[PDB]
Amino acid sequence: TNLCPFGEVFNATRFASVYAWNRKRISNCVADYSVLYNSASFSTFKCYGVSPTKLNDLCFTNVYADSFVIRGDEVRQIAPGQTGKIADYNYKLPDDFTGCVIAWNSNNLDSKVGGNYNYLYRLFRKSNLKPFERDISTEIYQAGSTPCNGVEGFNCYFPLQSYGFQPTNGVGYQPYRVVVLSFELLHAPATVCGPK
Amino acid sequence: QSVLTQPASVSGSPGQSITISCTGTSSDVGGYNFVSWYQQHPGKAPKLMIYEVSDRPSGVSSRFSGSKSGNTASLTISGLQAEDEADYYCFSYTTSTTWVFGGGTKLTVLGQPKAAPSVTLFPPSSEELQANKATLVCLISDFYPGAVTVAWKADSSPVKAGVETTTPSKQSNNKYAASSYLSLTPEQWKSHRSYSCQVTHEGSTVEKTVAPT
Amino acid sequence: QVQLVQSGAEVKKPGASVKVSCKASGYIFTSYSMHWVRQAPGQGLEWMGTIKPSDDSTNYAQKFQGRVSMTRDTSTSTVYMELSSLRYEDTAVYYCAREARGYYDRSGYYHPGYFDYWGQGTLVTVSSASTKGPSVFPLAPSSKSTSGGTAALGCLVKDYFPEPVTVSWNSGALTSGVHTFPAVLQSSGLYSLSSVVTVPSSSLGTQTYICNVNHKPSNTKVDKKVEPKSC
Repeated sequence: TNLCPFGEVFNATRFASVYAWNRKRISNCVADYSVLYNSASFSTFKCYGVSPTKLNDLCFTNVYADSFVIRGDEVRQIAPGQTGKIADYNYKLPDDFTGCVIAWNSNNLDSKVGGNYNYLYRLFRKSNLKPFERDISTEIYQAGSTPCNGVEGFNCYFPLQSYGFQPTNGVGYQPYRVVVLSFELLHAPATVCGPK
Repeated sequence: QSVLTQPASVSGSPGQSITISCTGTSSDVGGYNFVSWYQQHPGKAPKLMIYEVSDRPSGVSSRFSGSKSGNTASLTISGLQAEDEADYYCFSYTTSTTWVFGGGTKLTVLGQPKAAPSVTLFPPSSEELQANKATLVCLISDFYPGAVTVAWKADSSPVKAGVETTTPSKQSNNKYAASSYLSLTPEQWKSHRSYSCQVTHEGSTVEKTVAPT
Repeated sequence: QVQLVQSGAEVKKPGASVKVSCKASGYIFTSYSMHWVRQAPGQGLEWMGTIKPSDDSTNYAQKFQGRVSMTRDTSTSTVYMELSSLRYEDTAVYYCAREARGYYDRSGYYHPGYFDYWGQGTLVTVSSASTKGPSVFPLAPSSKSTSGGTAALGCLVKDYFPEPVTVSWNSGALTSGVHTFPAVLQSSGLYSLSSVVTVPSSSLGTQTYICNVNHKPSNTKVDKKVEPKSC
């Protein structure tokens, strides 16, 4: 039994853009979730529908780890029942979410002195995402009555915006890395267990 | 589990910082970190400003902060603005497993600009007169501060009888509204040259007049 | 979007009961606890209790124990608050509020949520006095109600009891320039209010203006057409 590759998710060199959030399937391993919940370096650690101190007792078919970067002020949107540009247009948790939301300030990794333009989020969308939906499209968004038909213009917008993270930003405008753990139980051998 | 104690009122000037206290007991505010603060504007449902002592929900400005020491929680509003004028309520979990609100605090933002009332006067409708009644309706809005005197006249003489006037009520833009109604018989209405609603606000007066047709 | 839509204002005699509904939409109803908070006119907020729709568990303030019943109908995503043996001191706006989901922290301790969405409120008035539906009269536009490009017209909502009365214009199509004034309480014990709307003066010949008066305590609605006078 390998120990689960949590370092792979949490210590990855670069994170996904929130609009193109990464998902990793975890399987066939032992998870000491204590490595996460006993860490003092996470600024957000919130579990819905389950206590993280009970996870070491349990077995799952698979564990999913979604990861991305957003700004500090937006971490609040990564929870059931939220609204705003992130929850509505980028990463949506369902109302009946069971899992953990873990975040930490990543200014030292992700901000860059001239601005990191490489982290993006969707600013405009026709409708809200469904829970766990991912939209990587890049069609021009019609904000007014006249159609754009593929052409950028006034009230005809490119749908994404760049964060521009700089180390001198206020903390709410600094980058945070986020991992969301969800749990899948199926009719199969449980491939992910704690020490039980 | 008894209403938490808050000052009845606080006032500050724009740009200033103010603090609203909320004093409970070891069974509630002092017993848990589950203190919230809600803002309530006139005629509106309350709105969450602060939860868990110091966290803000998305959309609430960082001008709002919270803290707690012993049995007393504190809401602080920095960079005070006109739009912060509202009632504020603290809210806490209790050892009974129930939740309890504080008594509330009315926040006044001082130094707001004097604003003169707009006055509209309507005479009795044909329909009402045909029903053998008559009501003059004097509608008074957008004044600041919230104190007016309303006088009625029949021709040039004061009328006291049949007058009903509201207390001023706070509008959403922080200004005030009020109305005054004069009840007459159709005979009275028809037997004078005119009636007037005269509104005095900060020593200046706006008077509207209507006459029978 | 999350919506909580409550039942209309009610009037009740002392000793009667009232059942207020709160109809949820725009989210998974069973995932969030609902609370009832009330507020007597001009007074503070008061927490009454909560229901968890997923397990049908309830918890009430000691003050209401034995007299409040909170229920839920998952087939219509509706929460109900039934308050029995009413007295004058139960006169209040009753709100339903959704509690955002709570969570477990790192150490395994539970943290409750907070109120993230609210119903519009339901005024329940408890009185021995008789209910009275309003008489509605038009407040026609005229030269002493014009401010040039715009003119003022309205409806007088006379002699009703109890509160409240709501007024819309053109079935909610007309919202700009609408000011509904708080009511006066007359020495008769009956209320009157007025609603006025400011509109383009050139529209007066051509656009129809109807005020939609709603007095739910008497189950009365009046739609009154307001026209320029003849003279």
